[PDB]
Amino acid sequence: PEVKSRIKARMRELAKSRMMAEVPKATVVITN
Amino acid sequence: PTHIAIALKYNPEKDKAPVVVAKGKGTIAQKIVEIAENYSIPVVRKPELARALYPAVEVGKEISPKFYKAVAEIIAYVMFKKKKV
Repeated sequence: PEVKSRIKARMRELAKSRMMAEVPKATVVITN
Repeated sequence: PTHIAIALKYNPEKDKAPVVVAKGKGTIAQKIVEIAENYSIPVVRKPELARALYPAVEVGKEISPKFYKAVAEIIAYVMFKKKKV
């Protein structure tokens, strides 16, 4: 369904902006 | 190349353990590294761990007691190096 997936996509996108903004608050990052 | 990252926030008085503030694959991972390097937040290459840590936890929630073993070792290395200057 076009709308439900567009809502999902957008929630995914919004979750990511929150997360990347919270990175300036990190003390350590583990990397591959 | 393949890309992954796990960002952690940890204060010694307030947090009993490290909070996962971000996790990332591909350009997301790269973004976390970049902002962090941008903030002079340390960045540690530990692939077997980063791999083992990713599916395990989630954003905003403190790591499992199980991980206290390898994470604390890292926070330690990070802080030993930063002491001299």
